[PDB]
Amino acid sequence: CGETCVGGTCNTPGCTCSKNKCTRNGLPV
Repeated sequence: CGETCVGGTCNTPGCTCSKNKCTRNGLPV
């Protein structure tokens, strides 16, 4: 996803907030 979660939130659809990065089912894309 590449994006960052500004408080456990991610703009990228289906991207879960992770270590300063949004992940698609774990994939930090």
